Amino acid sequence: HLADHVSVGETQIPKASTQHLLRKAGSLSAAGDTEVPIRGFVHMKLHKLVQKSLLAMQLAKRKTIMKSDVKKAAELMHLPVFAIPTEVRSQMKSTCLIIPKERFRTMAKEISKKEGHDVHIAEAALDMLQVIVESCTVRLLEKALVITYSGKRTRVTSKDIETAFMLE
Amino acid sequence: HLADHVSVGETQIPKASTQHLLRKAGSLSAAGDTEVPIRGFVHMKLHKLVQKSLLAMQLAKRKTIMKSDVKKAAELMHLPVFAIPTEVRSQMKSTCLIIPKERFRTMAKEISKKEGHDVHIAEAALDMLQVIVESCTVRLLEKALVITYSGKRTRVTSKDIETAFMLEHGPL
Amino acid sequence: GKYGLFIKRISPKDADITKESLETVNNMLVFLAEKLTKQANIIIDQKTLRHDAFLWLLTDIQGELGKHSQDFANSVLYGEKELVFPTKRTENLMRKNTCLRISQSAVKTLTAILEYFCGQIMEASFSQAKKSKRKRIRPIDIEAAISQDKELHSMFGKGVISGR
Amino acid sequence: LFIKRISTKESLETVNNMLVFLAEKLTKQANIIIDQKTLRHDAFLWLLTDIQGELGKHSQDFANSVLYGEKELVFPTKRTENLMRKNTCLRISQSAVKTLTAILEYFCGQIMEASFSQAKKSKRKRIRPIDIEAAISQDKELHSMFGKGVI
DNA sequence: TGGTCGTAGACAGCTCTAGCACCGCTTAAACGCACGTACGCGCTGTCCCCCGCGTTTTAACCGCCAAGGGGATTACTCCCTAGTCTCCAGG
DNA sequence: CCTGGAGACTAGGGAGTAATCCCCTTGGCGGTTAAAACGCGGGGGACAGCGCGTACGTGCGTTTAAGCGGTGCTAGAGCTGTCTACGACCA
Repeated sequence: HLADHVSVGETQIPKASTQHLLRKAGSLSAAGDTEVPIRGFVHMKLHKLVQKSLLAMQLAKRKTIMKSDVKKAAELMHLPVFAIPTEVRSQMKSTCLIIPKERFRTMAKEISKKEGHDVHIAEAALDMLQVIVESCTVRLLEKALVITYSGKRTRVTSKDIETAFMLE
Repeated sequence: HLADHVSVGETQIPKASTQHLLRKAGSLSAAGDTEVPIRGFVHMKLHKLVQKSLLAMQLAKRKTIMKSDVKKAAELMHLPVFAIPTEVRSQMKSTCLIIPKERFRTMAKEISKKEGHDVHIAEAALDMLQVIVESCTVRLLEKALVITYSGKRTRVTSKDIETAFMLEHGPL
Repeated sequence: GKYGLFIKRISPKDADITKESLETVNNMLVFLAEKLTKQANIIIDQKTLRHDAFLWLLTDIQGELGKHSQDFANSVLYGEKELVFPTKRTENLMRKNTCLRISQSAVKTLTAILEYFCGQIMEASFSQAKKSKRKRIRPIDIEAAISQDKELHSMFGKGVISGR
Repeated sequence: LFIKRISTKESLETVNNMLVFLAEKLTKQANIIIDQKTLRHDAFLWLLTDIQGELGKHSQDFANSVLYGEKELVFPTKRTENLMRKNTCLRISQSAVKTLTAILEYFCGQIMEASFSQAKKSKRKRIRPIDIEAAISQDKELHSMFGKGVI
């Protein structure tokens, strides 16, 4: 269960992000407890990605993550990234980042410190992490949504979300 | 959907074989129409695999497939395998395989004929084919059983396995 | 692998394209080429690659679109049609993903299939834009368009695109 | 072929196949992750430092012990050389082959003991495919590592 | 075990630029609180279609058995391609 | 005015081709048996239907923290010349 994965001490994703994500996935409205499983999921995914990123880091002995690092991390997991560094209708057209940005730099710094490598990070890697994490989470929510329809129910539930994740 | 995949005029898997497969999945009971979706699913997987194997055979300027062609196709599906040719609860220990051998050979011959290739098949290629197909079908059936339990129900219906297929793959 | 000029050249459907979209489609095509050539490497049993191998590798692709593609390949190889992408850059990216021997005919076939998929992607984008009127093809015109067609998504899908 | 010496022809074939598959996959991962022209044992060492649990810690500790010391190293270096050279057009060194031999023999030991435990749970003194199937399914981390395959 | 041979990835030194940390401001969203209700839960009372059982055709399978056919092997030829070259005309 | 690319050849090494004998498949025939298919209460899971409170959709105020730069800065990511040191290829 993802319930044990979330802990106390690290930074908190605001709930409004959760309802916005559910609206993006097409759901009607969120339940009173759905925040914890989704926050755990996003935290664990970012943990895995940043860990593989540090794996790439240790190879070149550098101390800043470049777009090459994040793209290698994405591809070794077999994810074809296409981004480049260079009431549902109310947000269907909108494709901006739905999460505040400073929160994830704070998360990245904290997880890197927890691993034990205070390392500077560039914005392009942040954008790549943004897109990959949003894609994964919207996929998972869509899976849960079709499951909860399949149960002849018009609502989402923590049981639904965790069984959807397990179904992978 | 999946039911449309089957058509009148071709051989089919025995119904009792389907029932044994569902029991091997651990399901205590099933609906009366469960045979059709799994028949379609196994036919589709066999069709794709045999087409890919035929392509591999054609590449080598060959006239009859070997285990090498099948293993190359298997690596092609990004699906590893470690095989080399060289009441209900008291049943999972059984390793004996379900679908009869000659039925599967007839299926292969028909699906090759529909491709216009009277190509001989070696038994090692068979072994690989039925083992991989039973693996995929049992995995799909287990996922279906899980999603049925999640529905706070105790049996399985055709809509259930349809949903299971919809989740695992993408559209259509 | 910067094919943007050739994209505009092979795109007669004006509708001035966002600079980002050229990079997106460039990544799209280069990923297609990489996956399909790793495919060709894993399927072959002989040291020298052959054009007919690529032909068959595209032949199994579901639908009459594969036969259209191979017809275009025959046309460009000998029938009536020419190519616009450079051969040399394609050969370089070819060598970057194999340790085998490759002839020019395979290069011609690969350039043809790149022509073909570029044509379909640009026309689908323009059709989706026309469904949404206005002009100036945007990123949104890719998603829910690749998702619009059943076969494209059924064979490409997966790949993460900007937002969703 | 030497797994029997480490310790049922079919089970030996299965263990050899799964070992060579793991070696091939790890070599592919190492080749694709590195950016410099040649690879060192440190690359595989870091590849070890991602397996959650104390088992990965023992894996890396034993790799380090083999590098500093000798342990057993009964595996043919030439066979390993053939295995990665068949699927790599890059540069290698002997430290890497020693490390990969150590890690593969460690995995062989783990799977052997898991099979023995599973067989003893079923009251059987022989090696059979159903026992290794039950063992590989039972362990969580091995199932996560080997779930992609089938046998 | 030793010769050498090579080339190449650490190493050091420079540099300039891009993250970084803080400042500050401002204002827009997160959240907490009220209210009123839609629905998932919960229960109930009938329903009909799998599910064990039983009996009763049949054709899968195995074993043999002849047979043949094309496939792994060997031997032979050749021409196609990388692969160096080269200098030179188009860009 | 460059530069990469349009020819040139050119040989070898793989690509293409022919023969062959036997192993491995392939088709067929037969015995029968294990299995596959056809009824049967029933009863138990499913479902139509009734009832609710409570979790939650929507609305309102407020802050406080997130974003937009603004700026000084530095550190540390690249760029560029050694060398010795560690594989490779040989005895």
